[PDB]
Formats: sequence, structure tokens, C-alpha cells
Amino acid sequence: TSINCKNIQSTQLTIEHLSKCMAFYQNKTSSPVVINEIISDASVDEQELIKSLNLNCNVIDRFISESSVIETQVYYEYIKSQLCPLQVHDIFTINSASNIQWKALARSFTLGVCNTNPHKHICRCLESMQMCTSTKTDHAREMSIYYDGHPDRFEHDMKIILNIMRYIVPGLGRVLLDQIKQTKDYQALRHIQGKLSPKSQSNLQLKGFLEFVDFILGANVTIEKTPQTLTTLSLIKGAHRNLDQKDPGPTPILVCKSPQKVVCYSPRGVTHPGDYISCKSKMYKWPSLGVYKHNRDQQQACSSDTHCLEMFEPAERTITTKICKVSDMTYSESPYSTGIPSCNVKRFGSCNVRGHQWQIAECSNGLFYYVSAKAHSKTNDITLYCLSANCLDLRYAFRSSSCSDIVW
Ligand SMILES: *[C@@H]1O[C@H](CO)[C@@H](O)[C@H](O)[C@H]1NC(C)=O
Ligand SMILES: *[C@@H]1O[C@H](CO)[C@@H](O)[C@H](O)[C@H]1NC(C)=O
Ligand SMILES: [Cl-]
Ligand SMILES: [Cl-]
Ligand SMILES: [Cl-]
Ligand SMILES: [Cl-]
Repeated sequence: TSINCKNIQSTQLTIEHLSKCMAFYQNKTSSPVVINEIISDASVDEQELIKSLNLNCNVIDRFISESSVIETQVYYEYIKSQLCPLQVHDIFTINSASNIQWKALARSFTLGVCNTNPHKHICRCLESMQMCTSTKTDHAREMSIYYDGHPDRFEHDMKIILNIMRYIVPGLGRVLLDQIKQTKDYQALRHIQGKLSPKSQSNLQLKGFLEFVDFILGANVTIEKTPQTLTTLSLIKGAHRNLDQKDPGPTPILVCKSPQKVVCYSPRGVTHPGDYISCKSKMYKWPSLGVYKHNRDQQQACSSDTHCLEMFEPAERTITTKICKVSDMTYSESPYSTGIPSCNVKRFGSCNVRGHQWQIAECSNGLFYYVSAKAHSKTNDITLYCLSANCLDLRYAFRSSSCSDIVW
């Protein structure tokens, strides 16, 4: 059957049916549509809700991962299918740019089945992108011996495979993959890979990988599944913590004092709940780059990173008309949330933040850090620098966008 990803029903909130709403499954490979045209079918309030987000092809996956309600995530995934066809389908072109990530992971995270007999064609496919044409047919009996009746190993390799596929289907596909990982419902992966394979026939490497995913999904093993507990519009409607005061902040702010998570949905018509943050009981838009703990005061919330350099945008004016449930605060677990005392420095530079110069370093991970005036390298590595004076205190990355006039 077919479903409407713009207005997904309660019965259709399963991995089997949610997989039909992955952007690539829309079979739209060209002609991007402007955002104002994509959203003209929906309600006026939903239209203001989306226009307020300033969606583009660079931020829509972050809005998808950052959203809390599954209907909203599906909706933004459809918007991505309409807004970024080339980006959505670039992975299926052989050796394309979008292929760099999954292959990379495939070389770094060796499967457990590749510990012995590394000349198997699946191992050479993930390691050197060779023999990808015979991944399932080569040594299928030995790999069956390795997998059948061995749930431990099977789960190891399945986790590796899911992590690999998180870079093949970004957005909704990643949500479904993490859901599979949490529920251990490994057979449900057939609803994803089963839709990827007929579109990967030209990408011979991806084709071989997906064929092996099929093979391992056929393993004679038994694992009991964990309940799904996926957040739906129904969970939001049937919940407490109602807010009578839904007033938006007058002006944008940097520091969110007394933060609370908020999820707001319109009372009538088809709606997709929007995410907001309350700061001193004033409504602000939840940023696509995540909410972080202020490094200067960890009971305060910042947008995009821990330095409170990015402005919180006040909520739309119609927020008072919508219903709002307070939700538990969720902070970002991205690398910008965790501080480090030292790093291997690629280069030192100077950057103009808030109108003043600051010595910065780009570490090997690509992140930018303020560099202590007492920074120094460690004994056995000329690139390994203490970012703090005592080489113990943690220092947090900041987005390069808060810089201007970077000088290397
Ligand atoms: C896209 O093509 C697949 C076949 O590969 C089909 O199952 C699906 O329904 C199509 N999506 C549409 C028509 O929206
Ligand atoms: C799977 O393995 C078991 C042994 O654990 C075996 O008895 C059975 O025949 C195999 N095939 C199945 C269950 O289809
Ligand atoms: Cl087309
Ligand atoms: Cl993510
Ligand atoms: Cl810092
Ligand atoms: Cl950045």
C-alpha cells in the first residue's frame, strides 16, 4: 500500500511503514522545489511554523534529528525529498562524494566475521572496496557457521552495519536505524535495505554491501525484541505539563536562563508538533544545531555550542494559540558538548569573535578551540598541545560560524 508522509496515520507509525517515507523512496531525482511552494498544501499556522525555520538543504537533516515527534521528522524528511533531490540521490552514483563516509566507517570498524579468514570478499569489500561483486556468494557456508546459533557475534556485526548505514540514509533513515538498534528488531532492517538495493544497482560497492546485509539478516539466530517507545503526536496530546503561558520572547537572547523543553502542537487540523525552549518563561525556537550546557554556567542553555555565541530566536506569534506541553530538557551529545584538555593541532589561527581577536586551534577532528596563552606541546608529539594552561582543564569547541576574518 501507499501512505501520505505529509499526514501519517497512527497505524502507519511502524518501521515497515515509516521506511516508505525515507526521502530517496520518493523517486524524485531532479528539479528542486522552493520551500514556500512545498508547504502551500498545509495549514496557515503550520506554514508560519515552517517558514520560521528557514529550512535549506544544509540544515534540514539537523532539524530532522533534532525533532522529538516522529510525525514532524517524517514531514521534514518529505520536505527534504522535495527540496534536495540531488543531495538525496547522490549516494547511488558510483564513487560519488556522498559515498565517502560509509565506506570510511566500513574501513575503520572491521566486522567480527572478518577476524578469521580476512580474504573473504565481504571483508575485502569493506576494507579495500575489492570483491564487492561477490560479497554474499563467497564463503557463505563459513559465515553461516560463524553466525548461525551465535547471537552475541550477530549483534556485534549488526551494530556495526547499522552504524555504517547511518551514513547511507541520513535524516529519517538514521532515526529508523537507531530505533532498530534500541529495539533489537533486526529483521525490520529488511524494510530499509529492501528499498535501497533496487536503487544501488549502479553503485556496485554499495550494492555488494547491501547484499551482505541481506545475507546476515538471513542468519539462523533468535533474539527477543525490546519495545519501541517512539514519541508520537498521540503521546504529546495525551500528556501533562500543560503551559497556560506561551508568550514568545521579545527579542533574541544568547543565554537561556531557567531552560525548559517545550513541544507545541495546534489544536485543530493536521499538525506536526514543533520544538521550542522556554527561557525565563519566554518562548524561543529550538535550534537545529542543538542546545548545550553553558560552560560558564551549566544550569544555563546555549544555542549551537557551549559558548552562548548563537542567538535564541523568539517563537512565532501564533504560539499562544497552540497547545504546549513541557518536556524534559535534552542537551546535545555531539562533540561540541564534551570538553578536552589537549588535542593534536593541525594549525593555529586568529579569529575575530565579538569584535576582538582570539588565538584558536583547529584540531585533527576539525573543531575549533580557544587556545590558552599558556598552551604548550607535549613531550613526544610536536602537534599534541595542551589547550588549557594546566593541561587538565576542559575546553570546548565553538562553531566556525561565530568566527569572522579567520587568519591562519
Ligand atoms: C518509488 O518507487 C518504488 C519502486 O522502487 C515504489 O515502490 C514506490 O511506491 C515509489 N514511490 C512513489 C510512487 O511515491
Ligand atoms: C537453526 O539452528 C537450529 C540449531 O540451533 C537447528 O535445529 C535448526 O534446524 C536451524 N534452522 C531453522 C530453525 O530453521
Ligand atoms: Cl525526477
Ligand atoms: Cl544524528
Ligand atoms: Cl573554552
Ligand atoms: Cl561548525
